[PDB]
Amino acid sequence: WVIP
Amino acid sequence: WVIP
Amino acid sequence: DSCIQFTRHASDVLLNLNRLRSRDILTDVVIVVSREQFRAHKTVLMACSGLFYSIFTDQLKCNLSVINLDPEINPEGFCILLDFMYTSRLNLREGNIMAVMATAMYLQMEHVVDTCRKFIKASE
Amino acid sequence: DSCIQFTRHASDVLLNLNRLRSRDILTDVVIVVSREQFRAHKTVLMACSGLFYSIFTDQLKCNLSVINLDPEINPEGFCILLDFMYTSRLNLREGNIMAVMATAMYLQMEHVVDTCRKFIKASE
Ligand SMILES: O=C1Cc2cc(Nc3ncnc(Cl)c3Cl)ccc2N1
Ligand SMILES: O=C1Cc2cc(Nc3ncnc(Cl)c3Cl)ccc2N1
Ligand SMILES: [Cl-]
Ligand SMILES: [Cl-]
Repeated sequence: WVIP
Repeated sequence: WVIP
Repeated sequence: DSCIQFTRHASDVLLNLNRLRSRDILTDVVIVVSREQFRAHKTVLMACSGLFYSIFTDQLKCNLSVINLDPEINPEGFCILLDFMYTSRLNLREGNIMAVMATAMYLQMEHVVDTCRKFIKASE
Repeated sequence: DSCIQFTRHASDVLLNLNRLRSRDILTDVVIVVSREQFRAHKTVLMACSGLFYSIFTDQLKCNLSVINLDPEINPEGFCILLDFMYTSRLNLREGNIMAVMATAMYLQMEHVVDTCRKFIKASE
């Protein structure tokens, strides 16, 4: 999971 | 395009 | 093999599937979550959810145009997860995390369940 | 927004759509290319091809279970492009590049046409  |  | 790979292809396909969903093109099922209705493509639901994969591979349920979810399922939690299926983006907030995690457990979306567990653990 | 994004989600969806195609699950169209037949999902074809997008948004053609391609279309070129649609991997070789490029032009798959043009230019 990432900060887009 | 890339070499996978 | 000796194939070449187009990096953005999967993301471009998903973007177009979401555009077809927004315009209600070739949607073949309505998911009923208490008073709320959500139109979708059976193939995308199966590709994202262990529960939908089981439902639509069943010889009788594969032909249903309406699927009713368990009454304990929260429509907002479902809406957030449906948006995630079609975009890869999860709108996870303090006010919805419990409903999102319970819906992801029911839908069998293990990566969503995993991040909800981690976000909850950090707040404890 | 304040969404989080699962990096491998689009690739995982495409992988599962290809698994449904291999097992012939919820395929809703057969593409006829001279003597050869290819089963597929209309939504994936539309998501990958400008030609299929135009065909399946047409009020009469959207309901057809069989689509016949132009007789000049090479079945192997089509097979390679169908595999690309479902995997992001293109099996481009000296012996098939001309058929693949002509099929991609017909199907309106601009990124494939682009790499075929570049690979041909390098060999000149
Ligand atoms: O957490 C998850 C996400 C998910 C998706 C699916 N889907 C598929 N799996 C295998 N082959 C096929 Cl053909 C599909 Cl469609 C099944 C289980 C789970 N669990
Ligand atoms: O080279 C290409 C690949 C391609 C795909 C599509 N597909 C879609 N485009 C816009 N909205 C939707 Cl809903 C879809 Cl399905 C249309 C044109 C082209 N051209
Ligand atoms: Cl997931
Ligand atoms: Cl393309």
